[PDB]
Amino acid sequence: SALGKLQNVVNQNAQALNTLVKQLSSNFGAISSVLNDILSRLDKVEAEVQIDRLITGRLQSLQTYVTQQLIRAAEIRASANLAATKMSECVLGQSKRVD
Amino acid sequence: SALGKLQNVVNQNAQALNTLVKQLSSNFGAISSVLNDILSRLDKVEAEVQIDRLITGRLQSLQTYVTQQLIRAAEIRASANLAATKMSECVLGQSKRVD
Amino acid sequence: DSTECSNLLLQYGSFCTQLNRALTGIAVEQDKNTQEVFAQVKQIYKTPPIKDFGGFNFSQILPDPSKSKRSFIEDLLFNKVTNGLTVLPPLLTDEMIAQYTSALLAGTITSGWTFGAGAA
Amino acid sequence: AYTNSFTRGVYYPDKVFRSSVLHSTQDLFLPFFSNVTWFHNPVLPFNDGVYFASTEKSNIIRGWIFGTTLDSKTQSLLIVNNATNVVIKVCEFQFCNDPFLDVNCTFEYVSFKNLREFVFKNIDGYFKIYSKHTPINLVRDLPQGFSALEPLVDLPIGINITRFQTLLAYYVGYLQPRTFLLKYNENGTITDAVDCALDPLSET
Amino acid sequence: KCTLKSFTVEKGIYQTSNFRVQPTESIVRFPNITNLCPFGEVFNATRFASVYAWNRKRISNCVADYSVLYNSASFSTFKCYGVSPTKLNDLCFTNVYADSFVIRGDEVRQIAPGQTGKIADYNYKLPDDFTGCVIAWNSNNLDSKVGGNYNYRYRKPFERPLQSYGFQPTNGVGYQPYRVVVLSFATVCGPKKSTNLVKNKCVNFNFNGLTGTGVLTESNKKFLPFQQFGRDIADTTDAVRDPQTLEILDITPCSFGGVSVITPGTNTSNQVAVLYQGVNCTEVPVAIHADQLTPTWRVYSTGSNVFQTRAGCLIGAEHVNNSYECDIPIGAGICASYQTSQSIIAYTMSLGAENSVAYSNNSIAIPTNFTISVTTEILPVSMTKTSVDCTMYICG
Amino acid sequence: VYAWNRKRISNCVADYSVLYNSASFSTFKCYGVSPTKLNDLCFTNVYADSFVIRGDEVRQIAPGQTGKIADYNYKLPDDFTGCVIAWNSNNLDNYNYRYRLFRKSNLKPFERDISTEIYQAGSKPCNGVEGFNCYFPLQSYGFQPTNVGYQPYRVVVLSFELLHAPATVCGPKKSTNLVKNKCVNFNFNGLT
Ligand SMILES: *[C@@H]1O[C@H](CO)[C@@H](O[C@@H]2O[C@H](CO)[C@@H](O)[C@H](O)[C@H]2NC(C)=O)[C@H](O)[C@H]1NC(C)=O
Ligand SMILES: *[C@@H]1O[C@H](CO)[C@@H](O)[C@H](O)[C@H]1NC(C)=O
Ligand SMILES: *[C@@H]1O[C@H](CO)[C@@H](O)[C@H](O)[C@H]1NC(C)=O
Ligand SMILES: *[C@@H]1O[C@H](CO)[C@@H](O)[C@H](O)[C@H]1NC(C)=O
Ligand SMILES: *[C@@H]1O[C@H](CO)[C@@H](O)[C@H](O)[C@H]1NC(C)=O
Ligand SMILES: *[C@@H]1O[C@H](CO)[C@@H](O)[C@H](O)[C@H]1NC(C)=O
Ligand SMILES: *[C@@H]1O[C@H](CO)[C@@H](O)[C@H](O)[C@H]1NC(C)=O
Ligand SMILES: *[C@@H]1O[C@H](CO)[C@@H](O)[C@H](O)[C@H]1NC(C)=O
Ligand SMILES: *[C@@H]1O[C@H](CO)[C@@H](O)[C@H](O)[C@H]1NC(C)=O
Ligand SMILES: *[C@@H]1O[C@H](CO)[C@@H](O)[C@H](O)[C@H]1NC(C)=O
Ligand SMILES: *[C@@H]1O[C@H](CO)[C@@H](O)[C@H](O)[C@H]1NC(C)=O
Repeated sequence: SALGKLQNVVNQNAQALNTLVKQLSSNFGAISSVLNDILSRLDKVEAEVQIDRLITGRLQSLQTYVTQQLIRAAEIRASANLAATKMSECVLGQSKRVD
Repeated sequence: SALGKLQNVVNQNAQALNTLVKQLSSNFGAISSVLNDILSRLDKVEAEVQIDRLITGRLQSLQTYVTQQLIRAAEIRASANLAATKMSECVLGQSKRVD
Repeated sequence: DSTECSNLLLQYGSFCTQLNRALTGIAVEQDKNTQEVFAQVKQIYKTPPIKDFGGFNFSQILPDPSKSKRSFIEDLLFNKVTNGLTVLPPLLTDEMIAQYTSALLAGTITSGWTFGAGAA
Repeated sequence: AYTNSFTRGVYYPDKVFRSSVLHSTQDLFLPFFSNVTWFHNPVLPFNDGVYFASTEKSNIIRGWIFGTTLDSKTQSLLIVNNATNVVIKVCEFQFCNDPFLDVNCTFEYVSFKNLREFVFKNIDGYFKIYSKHTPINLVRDLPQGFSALEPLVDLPIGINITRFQTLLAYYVGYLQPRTFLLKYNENGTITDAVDCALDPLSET
Repeated sequence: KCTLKSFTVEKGIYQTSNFRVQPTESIVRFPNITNLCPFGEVFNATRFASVYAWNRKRISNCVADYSVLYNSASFSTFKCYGVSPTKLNDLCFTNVYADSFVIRGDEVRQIAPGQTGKIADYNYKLPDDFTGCVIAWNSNNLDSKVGGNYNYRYRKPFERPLQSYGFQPTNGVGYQPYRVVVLSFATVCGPKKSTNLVKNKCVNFNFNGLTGTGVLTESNKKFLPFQQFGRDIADTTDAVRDPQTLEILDITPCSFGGVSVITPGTNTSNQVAVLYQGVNCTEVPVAIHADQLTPTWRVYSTGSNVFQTRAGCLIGAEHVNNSYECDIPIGAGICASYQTSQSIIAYTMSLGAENSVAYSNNSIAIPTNFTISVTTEILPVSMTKTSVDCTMYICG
Repeated sequence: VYAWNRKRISNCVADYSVLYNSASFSTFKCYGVSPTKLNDLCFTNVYADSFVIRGDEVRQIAPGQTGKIADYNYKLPDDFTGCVIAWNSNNLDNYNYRYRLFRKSNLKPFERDISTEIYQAGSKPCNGVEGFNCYFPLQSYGFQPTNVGYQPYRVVVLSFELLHAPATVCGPKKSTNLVKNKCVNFNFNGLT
């Protein structure tokens, strides 16, 4: 429980990747989430109409992941700037800044 | 090569706008990506089905840009707050904060 | 790798590229952060064989060849934290990070703040 | 009269090896700590699907009859163990309700100290059987503990079922659509489960 | 140059493409073929009932070897009203109804589908549009006794008209009565194909209708006897039981990863080096254009210089035992640079000069001089201010 | 259906309203364009494809359709821009109207094929002569007044070309003076 901040970075990265993989199995309103079913069970126009739902859902799922990682990266950068400042003032010096 | 931070800011704004323009060439699953083709080739009831694909794709293209600009603006603000702090502490004073 | 799907994916243009461009900016930044924090010091200082630091005992925090270069406490810390998709290695390995924490620490013990302001 | 189910009646939901993992699934399951009817034969509704058990070491309980009428007109399951084999048929005769001694068929198939337990369900035109056999000490209520029933049989027979009866100590409970969390061990057996609806802690 | 949409490239490492090991062959495994359809006994039988009362049967999910009816040219006749016998052996009967006797009179060919006549409408029924094919055997071999159709009444296939019949006992299946093994549409389905099994090679596969691509391997995973395949934490299938010999395979995804081009600026040289991210060099000489096509590209695949690194297989750069500041980054302490007669080298980066401070319990160092130093620092402060009319952008 | 005839159409004014308003036609389905709009457009070429079939087969004349006509006689490309037109022609009913019953594989979009080889559905290598489940591949509709899905129907398919090539077949619209420097609405060759 002392290292909760570092363990949370590990957990958030794993949770995000695991969710991005689980969204492969969702229908998004399509006839199946396994792509060979849609290709093999239907005539060409019906297959193309069904596949565009899976493309839309997976593409929206991937933009959701990348946007979440962009916001999470900005939080980690704000902490890396604090750690670089702490090392410069506290290790390489003796700060008089209270707390 | 010293000014790589400032020339990067100019480059990012240019690539974002050029990407936002280039997505006007994309079909998004409509019979054409040029809106006057649809309006000249098809009668009113048939045309709406095509136009709503382009509206959906162009709107998602623009939401993607505005979201990344909101995140990019927050990164520049964190730099502007630091530059304002460096001017108050380094220029208007003398700073004992190591490095 | 379905062909019919991979043709339909072209209808959307630059989306499956600005995703890679965004993630690449994040990936490079993680190597920058690690360098901003640890690479303060210009030379790899190391401690003398003697340990006459006036009665203070740094043996828990200094490097140990029995412990990679990691200190005793760094070995606690490294034990207490535990597709189409790919994970990429960092630019600096844990053995390089451990040489920077060693250099910072060995400078600090032997030379005060002076290794930041000039030569140690 | 009634007795408690405790945590009996879990079964392997699919033919899949999951190992050292917790899996969440929705199926027709017997709800945890629900009541179960007890009997020492009567004719019973099948509902959505049946959990059945009996204290046995003797083959007094020769098997079961299932159907809509379960008699005299229409294709109906007869399931029997006659010691020569387990035997299955889908016939429509007005045959005897107790054809054993003083103790159309378009598909056909052949293959106390203890308790025998069974699950019967009928989905997408397939009739499915899961089961177990175990030693016991308590006989007048189901023994408190855990055991996952495993698939025997999975038949394409397409017959409707709403009613069934035992061919002459035995217990009946009914499956319901519920979500369960299943603990698969390193050797791919289910070893514990949580009924997610049961109480706020199970839901958590 | 195409990746960057420009004819000039500045110094750097650029991801240009994805490497992906291709499936080398296709493999199929299904359970041993058994419980074949019994109706071939009707084709082999020496007699049948007349078209007024043709006997009938049903399939019971049995194995319909319908391709054997394509070999049924020993029949005196044949007829069709749908797909070929090879297509029937590649499919299944949606209805079980099957033959047990003969057609006769004007309807004599109704042992097979596509027939016409009175008996072919009911008591020896064989529709003009029934979805299949059949052979027919004449009264001279299988369709009737020595009385022919003249002993009786006539006009699924070869199964259940009132007129007095007259088709000859000695004739072929057009002039005589005719009977055979036959049916018309889960009721009875074609035989399951299979191949031999391969390990430690990237393949396309089918096991019991589980389909995918992977390197199949032997494994110690302890499936229960009723279990047929196994799943990952993210539910992906990753182990299977071979249905023909019940061992447990472990399925590995065939290797893939980004391809990155290390380059100096195009002012300095047109020479480059190539990194296959996370790949092991033995698993290259495989897949895409970079191995397949030209000396100039396969120089960066199949020889020249090849060097495994913790980041991936690196090709076209020379490994060096010195260490330097990092020019172009690669990963895991490796960097690359263009050097002098000239080539790209790859090396472990150097953190800085080694130093031991001359510490002792009574020594101090004091500076006797100084230098004033003027240093530059640069910060961005503002973006380009923008406005977008979304009605004009979206609707033009 | 196997000798289906293509005529190129070029260098003219056209009026598709004459076609669309004709009581003769039992179907007039158009793809990639609406029949009302054709008189506003201009095309780089037009091609008319024509044949006779049994009336039930008309429904196979579409992009992405399937069946014997599409497999073995005449198939539209998946992005076909054009119109499909058909009508009953009972006055023609007659056994001359050949179609293809089997082929070694399905034919390509706008492909045509004269081949007459004996195909084999039975196991025998019949090598150019008929026998047990092996057959000559061109056979004909029995068109008679006694036939509705078996009746003779005449067919025309208009294929339209919308290339960067010059304007070549135009609807009945009239040109006007080439104004400059003013803000104008405009239409050149259907580019509005
Ligand atoms: C510095 O402190 C360490 C402990 O923090 C001392 O080493 C331990 O000494 C005790 C008693 O001799 C042993 O039980 C431990 O096993 C030692 N630990 C190790 C890792 O050796 C060390 O002797 C002290 N040195 C000085 C000079 O004070
Ligand atoms: C259900 O269980 C309770 C005890 O939990 C018991 O008192 C009650 O009689 C049972 N009711 C029925 C309908 O089985
Ligand atoms: C018991 O089953 C066998 C087949 O398993 C069968 O031959 C036998 O006739 C049956 N006997 C009775 C009395 O059910
Ligand atoms: C078959 O069906 C009839 C009623 O149509 C029924 O009397 C008879 O018992 C059934 N036969 C069998 C073998 O179940
Ligand atoms: C089976 O039951 C369903 C309603 O549950 C009904 O629609 C169907 O006709 C029944 N079939 C038979 C053969 O009884
Ligand atoms: C698991 O299987 C191994 C053999 O593979 C066996 O030794 C062990 O006892 C089993 N453990 C359990 C809990 O089933
Ligand atoms: C190439 O050299 C010219 C001067 O000759 C310089 O302006 C240009 O920036 C250089 N390009 C690169 C990619 O280094
Ligand atoms: C399949 O058949 C072969 C012999 O043809 C035999 O060696 C193999 O063990 C059989 N496998 C099963 C699972 O029956
Ligand atoms: C994969 O790389 C390791 C070293 O990282 C090596 O031992 C192994 O032999 C390589 N595999 C192959 C197939 O060459
Ligand atoms: C580089 O070092 C390796 C051992 O790490 C040695 O085998 C090799 O000969 C050295 N090469 C050169 C050019 O010194
Ligand atoms: C101090 O340094 C300057 C150069 O920075 C030199 O000119 C001067 O002579 C030095 N003075 C002494 C006393 O070393």
